[PDB]
Amino acid sequence: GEAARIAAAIDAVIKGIETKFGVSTNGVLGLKSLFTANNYNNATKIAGAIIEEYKPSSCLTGGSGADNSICPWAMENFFAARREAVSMNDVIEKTVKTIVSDAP
Amino acid sequence: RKPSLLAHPGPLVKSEETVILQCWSDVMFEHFLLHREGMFNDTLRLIGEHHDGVSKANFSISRMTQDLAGTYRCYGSVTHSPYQVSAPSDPLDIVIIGLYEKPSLSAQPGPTVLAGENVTLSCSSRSSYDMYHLSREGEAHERRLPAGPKVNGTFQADFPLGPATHGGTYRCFGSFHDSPYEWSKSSDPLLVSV
Ligand SMILES: *[C@@H]1O[C@H](CO)[C@@H](O)[C@H](O)[C@H]1NC(C)=O
Ligand SMILES: *[C@@H]1O[C@H](CO)[C@@H](O)[C@H](O)[C@H]1NC(C)=O
Repeated sequence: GEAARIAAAIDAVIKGIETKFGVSTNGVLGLKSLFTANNYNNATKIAGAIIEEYKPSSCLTGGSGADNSICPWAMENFFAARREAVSMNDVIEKTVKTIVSDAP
Repeated sequence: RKPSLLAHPGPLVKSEETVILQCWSDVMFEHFLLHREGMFNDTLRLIGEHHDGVSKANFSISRMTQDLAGTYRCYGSVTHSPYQVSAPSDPLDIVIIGLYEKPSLSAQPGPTVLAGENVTLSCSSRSSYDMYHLSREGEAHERRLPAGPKVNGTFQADFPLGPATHGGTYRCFGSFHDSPYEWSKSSDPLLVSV
C-alpha cells in the first residue's frame, strides 16, 4: 500500500544518488540514516550528508583516502567542467534537487 | 606556479561587513579554484581575467557570515590540462572579529619613547583567551603570544618590542583554540612614538 509506495520512492532516490554521483551508499552511515519517509525528500539534508561523507571539495588534491569515489563526478561536473563564481556545494545541492524531483 | 591569495581590505572582517578575496598569478590560468577549509568546506570556480600580463579573479563576500570564515587557498588551472591543478597559494585565514571582549593595550614605559629605549606592549583581558594577537597597522604578520602574568584580575600577554626604532599604531586581539576563526573586538589603537 502506501508503505510500498514509500519504499519505492526511497529506493528511487538511493538509486538516483548512486548513479548520478557514481558512488555507493553501502556502509555510509550518515546517508543511510536519512533514507526515511520524512528525511528521504529533504534535498538540503541529503546534499549536506553527501558533502560530509564523500568530501567532494577534498577531490582538488585527489580526494580523502577514506572516500575518493565522488572525485570522477567532481572533476567532470566541477573542477574541469566545460561570468560569476560557482560553488561546489551549490552544484551538489542543485543535482540532489533534480534527483528528488525526477525520482517518481 | 603558486598563485597569490589576497584579502581586501584584509582577512580580519567584521560580521555583516564586505570582503573581496583576490586570486592572482603571473601564469595565465584560465580558471581559479578557491578552497575554504573550516566548519563548512567549499570550493569556488572563479573565471580568470587575463590582463596586464597577470591573470586575476575576485570572490566577493557582500555580508560576512560565520560559515564563510576559514582557511582559504588558491589553485590555478588551464583548459589545456584541466586535470592538472597548480600548487596551492599560501593559506589565508579569514577571521571574523568583534565577537568577544575588547582587550586593553598599554605601553611600557610609555607610548612615547626616545630611540633605543626598550618598549613592551601589554595586552590584557578579564576573559582567559588562549592567544593574544598584536597587530601593527600596515604589517600583515601578526604576533601571537599566550598570556604570562595575571594583573588585577586580568590575564596579560607582554610583547617586548626591543629598542625603539620607529613609531606605529598597534591593535590587540584575543582568540580561543576551539573557535579559531572568531577573534575578540579589536583593542583601542595605541600609538607608539619614537
Ligand atoms: C528539512 O531541511 C531543512 C533544512 O535543514 C529543515 O527544515 C529540516 O532539517 C527539514 N525539515 C523537515 C524534515 O520537515
Ligand atoms: C633591552 O633589552 C635587551 C634584551 O633583553 C637588553 O640588552 C637590555 O635589557 C635592554 N637594552 C637596552 C636598553 O639597550
